[PDB]
Amino acid sequence: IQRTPKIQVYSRHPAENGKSNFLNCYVSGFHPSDIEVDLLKNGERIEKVEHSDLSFSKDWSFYLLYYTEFTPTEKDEYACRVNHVTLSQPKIVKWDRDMGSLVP
Amino acid sequence: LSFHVIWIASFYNHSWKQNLVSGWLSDLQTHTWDSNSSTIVFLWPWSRGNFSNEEWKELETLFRIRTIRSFEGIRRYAHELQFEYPFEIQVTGGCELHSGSFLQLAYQGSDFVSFQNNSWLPYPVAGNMAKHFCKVLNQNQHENDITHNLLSDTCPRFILGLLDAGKAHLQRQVKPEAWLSHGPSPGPGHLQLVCHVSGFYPKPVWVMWMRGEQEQQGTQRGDILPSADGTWYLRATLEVAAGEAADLSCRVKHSSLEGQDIVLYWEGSLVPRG
Ligand SMILES: CCCCCCCCCCCCC/C=C/[C@H](O)[C@H](COP(=O)(O)OCC[N+](C)(C)C)NC(=O)CCCCCCCCCCCCCCCCCCCCCCC
Repeated sequence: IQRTPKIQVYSRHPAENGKSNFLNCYVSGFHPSDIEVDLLKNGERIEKVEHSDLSFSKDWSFYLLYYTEFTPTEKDEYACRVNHVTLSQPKIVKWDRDMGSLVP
Repeated sequence: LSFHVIWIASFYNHSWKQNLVSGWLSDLQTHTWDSNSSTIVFLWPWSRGNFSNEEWKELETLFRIRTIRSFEGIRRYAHELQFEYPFEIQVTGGCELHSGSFLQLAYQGSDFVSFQNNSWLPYPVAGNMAKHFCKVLNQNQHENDITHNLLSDTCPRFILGLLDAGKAHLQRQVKPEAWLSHGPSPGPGHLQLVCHVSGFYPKPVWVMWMRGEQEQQGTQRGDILPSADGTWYLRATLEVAAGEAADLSCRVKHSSLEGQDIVLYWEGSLVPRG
């Protein structure tokens, strides 16, 4: 049968506005290998995204790393969007980061 | 630390397929195959070992002969084997030293057949389809003999020229970097404290939330995740009652630090102070 992907989003360095960084999305434990992965900025697809070569784990489930270099600011929200035969609809996992105290 | 080759072949329909081949040192990729131009590509300078270009030209042509022949072979007997389109065949083969060696094949993401000393054995749960596939795979003994010497002679010899050549790379120590943030899914009246640790190599690492000297056993360590530069990432999260987040710190131990642990405190805007 088929195996639905696990999706995990992380940055390479602590988030700091106006400083270059890397957004990663690690997608793993899925089968079959046909998969569609996008990195989003403000809900719009980012165009320069690299990914590692497809590989598989001991249990034969596949995994991939998608990543792009980026500079965050205080407006922008980032996410990873995946689609797979096991999914009714594309699943979206956000990059969680702190924005600081709301109250001045 | 086990060097191995992986083979991914995806049969979408009777006349459309995808093919991927790569070589690996444990977690670390070292080689790739290019379907265009049929070239073995070396991801690192030390990926070649002490081996000569005249020997790589032969490996490539053996890889290509087998890679291409494995294609139309699967395509011809796909009905006599009850293979249904679409379907994927995965193979992993390699060796481990101090001594072992392996070659395993999966169909549709499950154990199907494997290579034991001199021939292909079907996995007994895989059923009669796998028994028939071993029949085709074992039709020529000389080919099976050549598969034996690759695992028994050629593979351990390559691990020679590889681990020695790449010692400076696999024995480096890259110090980690850490930071703290609020986790997204706390229960009511509670907080989730997140300690991120990135940029470290090699892989083994230690991270715990602490109250001074006392390890907080609620610390939940996630998966170690890769980066394109070869280093690893990890999050360790702790859920706490909202006021009870005083005096908490995150502590990281890693071989590269020489005893100088990283200690970060849940403080400042995080708390937040006055
Ligand atoms: C791992 C890649 C393997 C990928 C292919 C394996 C898939 C097999 C299943 C598909 C076949 C299904 C269909 C079957 C087709 C038959 O099998 C044909 C037909 O036979 P025939 O030619 O018609 O006979 C007739 C003779 N007349 C002329 C006299 C008539 N036979 C073959 O030739 C093909 C043989 C296929 C099995 C070969 C197993 C390979 C073992 C690898 C060991 C990997 C560890 C080594 C590590 C050391 C290298 C380290 C450095 C390298 C770095 C490199 C980094 C990139």
